[PDB]
Amino acid sequence: SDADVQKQIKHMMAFIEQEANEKAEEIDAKAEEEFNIEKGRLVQTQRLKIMEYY
Amino acid sequence: SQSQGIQQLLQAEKRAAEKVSEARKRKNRRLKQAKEEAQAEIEQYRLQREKEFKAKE
Amino acid sequence: SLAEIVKKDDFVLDSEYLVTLLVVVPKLNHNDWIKQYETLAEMVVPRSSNVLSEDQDSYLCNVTLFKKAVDDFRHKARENKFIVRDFQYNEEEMRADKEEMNRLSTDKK
Repeated sequence: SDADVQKQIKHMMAFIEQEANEKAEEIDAKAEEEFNIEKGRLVQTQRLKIMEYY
Repeated sequence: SQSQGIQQLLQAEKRAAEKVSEARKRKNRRLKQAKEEAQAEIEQYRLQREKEFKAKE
Repeated sequence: SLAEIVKKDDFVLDSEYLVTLLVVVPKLNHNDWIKQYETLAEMVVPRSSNVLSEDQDSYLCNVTLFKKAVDDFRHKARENKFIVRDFQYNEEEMRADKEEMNRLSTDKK
């Protein structure tokens, strides 16, 4: 029994590391979204104020 | 001893936490980058509007 | 009350993908449970069982495992007549029982 249980879990535990890597890739997708959102909000708000001044 | 199996659980969780933490660090760095790149682009727009305003003057 | 026996070193907690379950078994059936419990779900490590204590009828053990295992494990535990008692190191509750034990036994006197 015990040796087969050790081999089985040593295979299966890799899916936990894979799903954590996918969670990290989702946090990086949120990084790309929030970059574009923050840059858009800042640039458009100030571009309009600069335009109105001139 | 149970440390055989317990350290395999903790190893997968520590690896998982490292990947998630590294992505969270990148997320914070990207938010700072958005401020820096926005600050550059609004000044470039102001400089273009200034050159146009000086030409109209 | 679990306040008689529980200590932090027997538990794996405070984790995104890890859980501790707690299960009671009769003292004769414990000799089968020691192997059978690892069959109740996938995503269970070998030697995941830490015993907290025995008594005149039974044993209680912590089982350490990944989060995907737990609902299959608990349902198959109930199917095999093993009894769930998931006291996941409730430090506030063990301290409250100790405080009321010392207080009530003093205050009655």
